[PDB]
Amino acid sequence: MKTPLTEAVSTADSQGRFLSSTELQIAFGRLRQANAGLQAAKALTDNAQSLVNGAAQAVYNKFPYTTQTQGNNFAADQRGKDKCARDIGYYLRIVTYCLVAGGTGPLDEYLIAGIDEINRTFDLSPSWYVEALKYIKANHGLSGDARDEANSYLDYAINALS
Amino acid sequence: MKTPLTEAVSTADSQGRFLSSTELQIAFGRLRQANAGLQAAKALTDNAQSLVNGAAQAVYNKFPYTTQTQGNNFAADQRGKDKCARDIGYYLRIVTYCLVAGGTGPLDEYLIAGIDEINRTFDLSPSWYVEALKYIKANHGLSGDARDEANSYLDYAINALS
Amino acid sequence: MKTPLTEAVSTADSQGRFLSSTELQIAFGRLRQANAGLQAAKALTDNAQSLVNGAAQAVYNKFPYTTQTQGNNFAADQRGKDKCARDIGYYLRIVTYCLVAGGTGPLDEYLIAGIDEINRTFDLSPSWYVEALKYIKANHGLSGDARDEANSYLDYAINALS
Amino acid sequence: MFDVFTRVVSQADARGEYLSGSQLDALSATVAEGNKRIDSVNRITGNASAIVSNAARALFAEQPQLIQPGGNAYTSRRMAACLRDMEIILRYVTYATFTGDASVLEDRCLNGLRETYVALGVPGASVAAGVQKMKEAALDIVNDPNGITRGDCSAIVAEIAGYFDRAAAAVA
Amino acid sequence: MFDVFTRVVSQADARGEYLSGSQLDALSATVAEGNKRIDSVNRITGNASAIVSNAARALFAEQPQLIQPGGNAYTSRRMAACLRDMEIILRYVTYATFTGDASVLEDRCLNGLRETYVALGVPGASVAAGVQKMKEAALDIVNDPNGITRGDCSAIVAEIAGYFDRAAAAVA
Amino acid sequence: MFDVFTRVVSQADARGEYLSGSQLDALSATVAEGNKRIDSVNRITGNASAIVSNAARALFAEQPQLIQPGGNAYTSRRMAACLRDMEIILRYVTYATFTGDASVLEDRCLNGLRETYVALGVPGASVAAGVQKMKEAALDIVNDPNGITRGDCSAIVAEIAGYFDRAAAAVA
Amino acid sequence: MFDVFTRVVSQADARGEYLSGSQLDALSATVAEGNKRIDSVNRITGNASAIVSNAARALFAEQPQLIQPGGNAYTSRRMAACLRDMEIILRYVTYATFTGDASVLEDRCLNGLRETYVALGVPGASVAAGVQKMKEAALDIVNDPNGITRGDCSAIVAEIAGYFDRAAAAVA
Amino acid sequence: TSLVSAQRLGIVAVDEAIPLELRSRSTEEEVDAVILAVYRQVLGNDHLMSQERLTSAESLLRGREISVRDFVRAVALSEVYRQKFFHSNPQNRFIELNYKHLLGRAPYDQSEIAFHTDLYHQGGYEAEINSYIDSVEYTENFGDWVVPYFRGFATQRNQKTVGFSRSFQVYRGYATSDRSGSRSRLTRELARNTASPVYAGSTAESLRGTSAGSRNQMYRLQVIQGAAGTRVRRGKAEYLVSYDNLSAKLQQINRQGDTVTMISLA
Amino acid sequence: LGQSSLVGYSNTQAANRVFVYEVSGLRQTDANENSAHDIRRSGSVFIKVPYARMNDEMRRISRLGGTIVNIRPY
Ligand SMILES: *[C@@H](C)[C@H]1/C(=C/c2[nH]c(/C=C3N=C(/C=C4\NC(=O)C(CC)=C4C)C(C)=C\3CCC(=O)O)c(CCC(=O)O)c2C)NC(=O)[C@@H]1C
Ligand SMILES: *[C@@H](C)[C@H]1/C(=C/c2[nH]c(/C=C3N=C(/C=C4\NC(=O)C(CC)=C4C)C(C)=C\3CCC(=O)O)c(CCC(=O)O)c2C)NC(=O)[C@@H]1C
Ligand SMILES: *[C@@H](C)[C@H]1/C(=C/c2[nH]c(/C=C3N=C(/C=C4\NC(=O)C(CC)=C4C)C(C)=C\3CCC(=O)O)c(CCC(=O)O)c2C)NC(=O)[C@@H]1C
Ligand SMILES: *[C@@H](C)[C@H]1/C(=C/c2[nH]c(/C=C3N=C(/C=C4\NC(=O)C(CC)=C4C)C(C)=C\3CCC(=O)O)c(CCC(=O)O)c2C)NC(=O)[C@@H]1C
Ligand SMILES: *[C@H](C)[C@H]1/C(=C/c2[nH]c(/C=C3N=C(/C=C4\NC(=O)C(CC)=C4C)C(C)=C\3CCC(=O)O)c(CCC(=O)O)c2C)NC(=O)[C@@H]1C
Ligand SMILES: *[C@H](C)[C@H]1/C(=C/c2[nH]c(/C=C3N=C(/C=C4\NC(=O)C(CC)=C4C)C(C)=C\3CCC(=O)O)c(CCC(=O)O)c2C)NC(=O)[C@@H]1C
Ligand SMILES: *[C@H](C)[C@H]1/C(=C/c2[nH]c(/C=C3N=C(/C=C4\NC(=O)C(CC)=C4C)C(C)=C\3CCC(=O)O)c(CCC(=O)O)c2C)NC(=O)[C@@H]1C
Ligand SMILES: *[C@H](C)[C@H]1/C(=C/c2[nH]c(/C=C3N=C(/C=C4\NC(=O)C(CC)=C4C)C(C)=C\3CCC(=O)O)c(CCC(=O)O)c2C)NC(=O)[C@@H]1C
Ligand SMILES: *[C@H](C)[C@H]1/C(=C/c2[nH]c(/C=C3N=C(/C=C4\NC(=O)C(CC)=C4C)C(C)=C\3CCC(=O)O)c(CCC(=O)O)c2C)NC(=O)[C@@H]1C
Ligand SMILES: *[C@H](C)[C@H]1/C(=C/c2[nH]c(/C=C3N=C(/C=C4\NC(=O)C(CC)=C4C)C(C)=C\3CCC(=O)O)c(CCC(=O)O)c2C)NC(=O)[C@@H]1C
Ligand SMILES: *[C@H](C)[C@H]1/C(=C/c2[nH]c(/C=C3N=C(/C=C4\NC(=O)C(CC)=C4C)C(C)=C\3CCC(=O)O)c(CCC(=O)O)c2C)NC(=O)[C@@H]1C
Ligand SMILES: *[C@H](C)[C@H]1/C(=C/c2[nH]c(/C=C3N=C(/C=C4\NC(=O)C(CC)=C4C)C(C)=C\3CCC(=O)O)c(CCC(=O)O)c2C)NC(=O)[C@@H]1C
Repeated sequence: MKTPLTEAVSTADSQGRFLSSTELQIAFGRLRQANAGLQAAKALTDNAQSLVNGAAQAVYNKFPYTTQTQGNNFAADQRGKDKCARDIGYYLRIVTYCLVAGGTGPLDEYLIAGIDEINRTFDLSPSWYVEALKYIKANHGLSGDARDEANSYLDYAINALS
Repeated sequence: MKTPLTEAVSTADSQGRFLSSTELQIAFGRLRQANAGLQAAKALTDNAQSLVNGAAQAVYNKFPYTTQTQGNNFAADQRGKDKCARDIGYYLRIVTYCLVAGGTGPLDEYLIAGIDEINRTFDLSPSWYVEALKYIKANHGLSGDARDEANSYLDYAINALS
Repeated sequence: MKTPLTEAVSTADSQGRFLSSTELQIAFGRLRQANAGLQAAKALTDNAQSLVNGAAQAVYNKFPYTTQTQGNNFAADQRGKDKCARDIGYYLRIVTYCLVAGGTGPLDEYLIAGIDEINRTFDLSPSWYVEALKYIKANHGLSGDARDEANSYLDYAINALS
Repeated sequence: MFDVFTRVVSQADARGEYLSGSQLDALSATVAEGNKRIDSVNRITGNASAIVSNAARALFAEQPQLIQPGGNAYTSRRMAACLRDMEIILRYVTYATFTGDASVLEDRCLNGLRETYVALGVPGASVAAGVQKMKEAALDIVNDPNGITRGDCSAIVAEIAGYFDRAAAAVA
Repeated sequence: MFDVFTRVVSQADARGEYLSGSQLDALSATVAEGNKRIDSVNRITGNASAIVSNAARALFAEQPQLIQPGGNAYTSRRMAACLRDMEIILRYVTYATFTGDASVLEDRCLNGLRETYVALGVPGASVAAGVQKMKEAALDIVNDPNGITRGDCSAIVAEIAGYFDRAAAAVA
Repeated sequence: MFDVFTRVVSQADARGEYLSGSQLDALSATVAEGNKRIDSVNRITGNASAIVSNAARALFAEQPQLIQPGGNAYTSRRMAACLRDMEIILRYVTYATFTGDASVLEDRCLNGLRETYVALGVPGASVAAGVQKMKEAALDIVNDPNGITRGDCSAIVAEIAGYFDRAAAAVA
Repeated sequence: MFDVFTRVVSQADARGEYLSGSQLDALSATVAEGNKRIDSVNRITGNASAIVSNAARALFAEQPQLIQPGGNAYTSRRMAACLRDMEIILRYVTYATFTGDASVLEDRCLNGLRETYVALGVPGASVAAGVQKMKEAALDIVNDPNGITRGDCSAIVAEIAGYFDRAAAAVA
Repeated sequence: TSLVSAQRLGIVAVDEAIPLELRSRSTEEEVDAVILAVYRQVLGNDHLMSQERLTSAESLLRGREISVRDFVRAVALSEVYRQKFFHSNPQNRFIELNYKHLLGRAPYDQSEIAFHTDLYHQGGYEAEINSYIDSVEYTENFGDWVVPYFRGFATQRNQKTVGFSRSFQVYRGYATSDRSGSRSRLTRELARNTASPVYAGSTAESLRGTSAGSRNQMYRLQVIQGAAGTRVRRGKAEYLVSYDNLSAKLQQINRQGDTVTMISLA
Repeated sequence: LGQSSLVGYSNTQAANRVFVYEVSGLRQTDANENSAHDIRRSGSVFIKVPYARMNDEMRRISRLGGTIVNIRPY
């Protein structure tokens, strides 16, 4: 999992070196960020139910056929809506992990690695989840460094799906 | 040349990755550090001749035989004293580079790599330079982060010699 | 391209071996198939426009939002409808190459390798193309060996897309 | 590679000189632009896929010879290689922006790239045209005043554009 | 590499066209020749050792300077390397016959062989002569009317001769 | 490899839960200690060569069988290896201190170290004694109150002692 | 590589003839000189560090620009490399002396060395000067009459001097 | 390692091996030696039949048309390598063979297995083989001109300690080969990120005295056990039993439902 | 020569292409500080590369400070 602290050691270790000022600076950079990330995680967590519900609704509005067409990959029944809300919940939850971890590591490990195969195997449009992530970006109400770091992870996912 | 910024890009490049929040945090940690390093660089530069002259004399005091014994590797004549002051000047100047760069890179590139072969070939004792670097740690009059970063580079050089 | 004859030689060459009875049987297997493949190619070629037009309309019928939604990736304007027909024409034309060559070689080389990246980048649903390929399977009118080989290539593409 | 700080160091060591007060002050002025530099890097990165694909769509619309049968970007494999190259070049431009020095772009991306395209028959001039469209999209992204502390980024933007120009010239 | 079929495909794809009726019929004509093609590959392959060994003896008899001390085919390693090269060329000619296209022979065996022999000091002209002797024996073997369903193999024999000529022309 | 933050994250994901309020606040507390952590890492690193050579000297003085002829740290090659190992362990201890999690030390350095030393015939008990010696010196160095903003480093000191203990336990 | 013997054999084989009686006699004279050749190799080898370090010291004193900041032998890595090259050349000179043929020196040391230095910006003329100083000290060491059975070594000294001159010319 | 340990572990010959480099203007003998060394290393020391040699690739190397690294890759991609190590082996056995043959080490962690299984599933055999030879690890240890050699018995930068212990599972002695497919001895310890005791050379030996039965032989049974009788104190156990009691011990272990992981003479 | 072996087993038109890289200036850097083998030539060295490995070799050279001075089709 990529985070500033694990990347610092991995690099130092691959070089067979003690940590130096360069890695200490990496740690300071982590500290400057960490509290804002933790607050971002808390703010997203508290609002998660509303964020997840609004995102699924946003996807259904942008892609009405998903709630009208029969098929295992669509949300025309409650089964599909539950799957969809669950998936969006996964994205949001793992994004909170990235804010806690201070890096995309959690997205890389838990969500992004393999998502292309899943979306093709089960015929899920990546554009659906892009729209959900857009919604969360607009409605999470963060500001400052919390908004910037949270948006970086949301954009990282959007870019991986795009 | 190990610095936070280059190491950040080196790591991302080896992964074929755009820069992410992890690397941005590395940048902030650099920005938090840079001004103290630049101030440390200035203070050391302005006091360079004093620091170098004192460090040289400290070596002569600690190792009196280096001013009494004949031989190319010693400082019994003006030739050897000049060489010796030059060497100490190299350590101090390059240390200032490390403070400017924000990492050991300049010490690694310009001085540390191959130092053992030179000292063995020309029969120069690492202990002489350790003493010189200890003097500089004891007399540069730095405080706070300037002192912390500067001592790390001096200690880095000492450790490489030990 | 991957075809019975080139694969036979490629394998033989890697072993530094003259062609043996095993490769001759591969050639006989190709001959058994060639005429039916050439007949399938001519039949698909002659009805190319009808197949391509029909397949394109089949996609529109099954995915009506493609002709109703504004966007670079959709066929709501003449531009997209022309892109779409071109694309379906590509699938059809390259499939005829496979029948001529006697393998998936042409599909692999010209269409399939990289198709995942194209569809992701340009937000094209692979389900669209699967539907177009199914239409072609249902309307090419082949029978016997010609039908079996053609459908294997259509299914090969379908499997690649899902 | 070099960054903005080590570029100055290497020049000073070649002369055997401490950095002057003017050089330290200039690097201190570099530090003061640091946050804007990070913002520009972050903004380009968060829009990487859109920058590339939009630039690619516009390129192929301007130059339909590239995608018609027989064109250099025809077939999925070549199209994907083309998109990949656009992404690569943008990635290394962000690297140069992040380090504040062109060396990573020149040493690791543009090194032998003109020769690669000639040997392959990639039309280097069309690559340059593509890079230009990514430059124009990227700068507007960096310059967007919405949702960010307001300030003057024209210096960083100018530096970014030079990295795009250097990449464009390297192939064209 | 191309075979007879994919050679036409690649050209058609480059133009974005379906194969014409004329092209398909040409390919159908090739199919009709398939059994003769297979027999010719089998016959050359079954006699490969004799074709090489007889061709080499005949070449060293006409060109004794090759096998005198200091000659290019002198010492066991060079003689063995020379015999290997003859068998390699014959092998790739049978690949080309089998595929019905010269690309395997040209891409893998011949392209660069002239330059390689020049650097080694291998006499390219003598190699061509040996290729000629293998060609003559190989064509006689293909044409042997005994033990095979009688028919006209003139077209396949002309193609095989062309492949030998490419090989000969590529060394000298 | 885990750090203090990702260790908690990984457990949360396995449970399918967001981090609770208290878990985030515990992480806030870890952030509050970050400066002390960095200082500890910086101090051990800065004294690395002395910590190893002092601990090494003391070990061989207490256990002269190690350096006697025929001993396991006798001859230059084995002495060098032994000194290298002490530095290796110290280096991985500082890594664990820096990350706030033992994974780097356990996965990369300690796992298989016992089997390695048993296989080689390196006396693990002796290695453990050396680690204990480095432990005490490092903590004294970390705990030195001179030249540093005064505060309470008891928690960090305990954590670092823990990592040293893991290494001592591992090698026997 | 060749040695003094296999050099004659290889020429003989290309002509397909036995070594003449005078060629065998000449090799016998070479054998009669074997002990002096061994002594010279041993003497240079025994003093290799001194030969290298003294010549290097003499070179930098004669050519101060090399070691000024920005000079080619400035920085430890470059100085280290420079000292290594001196030793490599001296080592290969002794190899040639040991074998009695220059082929080892030319093939494994000097081949490509001028191009290497030109590409690196190493001053080849300064290298040649350092090789001259090594040559001078080596021949004095080889001719040192003390502690060795007395005899005339002028032939071997000339042969060695040639190898040094070969090295110096290859770079300058 | 040093004589004192290498002698016990049966790796003296590995320690004294010298990397073999193909130099400019090499002789015919030196090329021959290099070709032999590549075959020994990449094919895991099988007896190589003359019919299996890569005639053409050998010629190109000898002609300096391709580098040593190219020739290693030619052999790794050959049908000989495939038949020996791929077509009859499970994937994880195939992967550790590639690590031994091409990088001269044992796999460090389960994620290496996962990476290479994914790569094979994605790009097939050629992409899998090329990953080893094109890797940073290959280029920095052997470059283009040095034949690969076993490295697992020496401390490498950026290795895991368990690489040393695991080396003894994939390197079984000088007079051995990877010829019989089979399963990996590393599966469990990779999957669970653990290590196993090194029983190699003469380290498997244990004292007999008067307690080793009629044949004076002890067998070492390594088991994984649980409490499904007397209390179980360790989930991993070893038993030393004489030949005469070996059947009884197996039956005891079997009756308890415990798993035998390894048995060998002691 | 070399194409027969350099081009792998892909049997693709794209992969059936070899290019001769001319590289110069390969020298010691921090990138190859740990490299276990010696650099023998810093002048022009020529490297045959199949199309399928052009990305890798270009990255390897560039990561090692080498300059790609020319690339020629085989
Ligand atoms: C040109 C690039 C645009 C612009 C930039 C700009 N940014 C700031 C200030 C800040 N930007 C950041 C950035 C981040 N904070 C984070 O936590 C992260 C996520 C990892 C990022 C990328 C920060 C920390 C600051 C400083 C605090 C602040 O908000 O002021 C400025 C102000 C000047 C300064 O350099 O500090 C400017 C000008 N502004 C524009 O108008 C351009 C469109
Ligand atoms: C010119 C090449 C000579 C020639 C050839 C020739 N062959 C056939 C017909 C056949 N040859 C085969 C070959 C094989 N059958 C096998 O099982 C194998 C072993 C693996 C081989 C090589 C076959 C199957 C046929 C068809 C059936 C038959 O027995 O004839 C012909 C007839 C035309 C045709 O296309 O079939 C010809 C002309 N004939 C000559 O006179 C040349 C000297
Ligand atoms: C136990 C570890 C000892 C101890 C530590 C301690 N340190 C601080 C505060 C700071 N320490 C640093 C460290 C650095 N600044 C740099 O620029 C670098 C070089 C890369 C380093 C290593 C910093 C930045 C701070 C904050 C500013 C300050 O100077 O105070 C504290 C104070 C509490 C805090 O959390 O910051 C403490 C307690 N103090 C002791 O007495 C122990 C022996
Ligand atoms: C010019 C080179 C100087 C010189 C040389 C010289 N040496 C000998 C004779 C011998 N030298 C040796 C050498 C060795 N014996 C050993 O055991 C080893 C250690 C591995 C070495 C290097 C030997 C064996 C001999 C033969 C016995 C003897 O001592 O005579 C000679 C004498 C003639 C001869 O060719 O043997 C000479 C001339 N003599 C000088 O004056 C030069 C300074
Ligand atoms: C001073 C503490 C003691 C001392 C010094 C001394 N040094 C030399 C010679 C050299 N010193 C260096 C060192 C460097 N060169 C570099 O480029 C750098 C890195 C930037 C360093 C650190 C080198 C390479 C040499 C040899 C070449 C040269 O002379 O420049 C000498 C003379 C040795 C000789 O044989 O000429 C001396 C005297 N000597 C003492 O006694 C002091 C206590
Ligand atoms: C039709 C089923 C649906 C559809 C099609 C559509 N496609 C594009 C754009 C492209 N199509 C391709 C495909 C290929 N290019 C090739 O070379 C080959 C292999 C021979 C294939 C299969 C590509 C690469 C593109 C992008 C580049 C280009 O435009 O040429 C578009 C436009 C996308 C855009 O952003 O411009 C469209 C509309 N769209 C629908 O809605 C149909 C259901
Ligand atoms: C897109 C706008 C244009 C285009 C591109 C195109 N490029 C290639 C092939 C290659 N491009 C590169 C370049 C790089 N690879 C790297 O790793 C980096 C440095 C990190 C760079 C700059 C390389 C090396 C290749 C060849 C190797 C490979 O593709 O894997 C192609 C394919 C050409 C072919 O014949 O296959 C294409 C299509 N083509 C256009 O028409 C656009 C103008
Ligand atoms: C025999 C009729 C003539 C002859 C041949 C000869 N060739 C060589 C050396 C080489 N031949 C090749 C050619 C190839 N190698 C391959 O793998 C392939 C397929 C891609 C071909 C076409 C090569 C590469 C070499 C050089 C490397 C090697 O020796 O194997 C020699 C040896 C020359 C020498 O050893 O110096 C010889 C003798 N020589 C004659 O005189 C005949 C006219
Ligand atoms: C004598 C010339 C000067 C001197 C010696 C001295 N040596 C040490 C310590 C060590 N010496 C060695 C050397 C070896 N160990 C080996 O196994 C072998 C190879 C067979 C050798 C050559 C080692 C490894 C040590 C360190 C460990 C040990 O104590 O054995 C010391 C003490 C250093 C210390 O810190 O304890 C001393 C004093 N010192 C002088 O002043 C003499 C001029
Ligand atoms: C010193 C306190 C004791 C001692 C040490 C000793 N160790 C070895 C050999 C090895 N040590 C290791 C350990 C590691 N290698 C790694 O890469 C890592 C970090 C990831 C570790 C922890 C290994 C693997 C070896 C074996 C391989 C190698 O030696 O390179 C020796 C050498 C034994 C021999 O016979 O050569 C020694 C001497 N010995 C003592 O007596 C001290 C108690
Ligand atoms: C010293 C008298 C002069 C000098 C030397 C110098 N050389 C290099 C770098 C290299 N030298 C070589 C030469 C060889 N490598 C070999 O393996 C062999 C054959 C066995 C030879 C002859 C090479 C290949 C290099 C480059 C790679 C490497 O350094 O290992 C340098 C360093 C150049 C740089 O920029 O780092 C130097 C300084 N320089 C002087 O000024 C003296 C005149
Ligand atoms: C002959 C008297 C008996 C016999 C032998 C036999 N051995 C093998 C296979 C191998 N033999 C070895 C042995 C060595 N390889 C080495 O490198 C060394 C020296 C360090 C030795 C001693 C090896 C490693 C193998 C396996 C590898 C390989 O076979 O290539 C076989 C072949 C078995 C098979 O084909 O499966 C045979 C037949 N067999 C008898 O019946 C005789 C009693």
